[PDB]
Amino acid sequence: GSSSEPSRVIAFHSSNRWQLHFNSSKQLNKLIVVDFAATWCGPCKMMEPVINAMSAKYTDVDFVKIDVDELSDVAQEFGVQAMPTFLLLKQGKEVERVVGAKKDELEKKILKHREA
Repeated sequence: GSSSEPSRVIAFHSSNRWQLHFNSSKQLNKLIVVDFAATWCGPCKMMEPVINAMSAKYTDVDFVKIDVDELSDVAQEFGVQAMPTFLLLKQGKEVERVVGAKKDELEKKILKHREA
């Protein structure tokens, strides 16, 4: 665990801990960005400063990080087939998805759903 820039990203390392966070979020009118990553994935690692900066800017959005090997059950539930995959959730439903290290597409999709 080390930091080179500010961040508001929360990593979940157990399926139970994710499921409880997800259940609490189901009832909230709040956007969640789920970053499905792998420790070995180059583009994931390149995006980390970009996502950290995004999470420090869009402080009204919840940013979550899930490893697809550690939580393979969660990744398979959402059909993740390549990394990084950013899943945008609101009130328990997927509203957008980004597949790949695509900063501008992600930012556009967040702004579309960050407010009512």
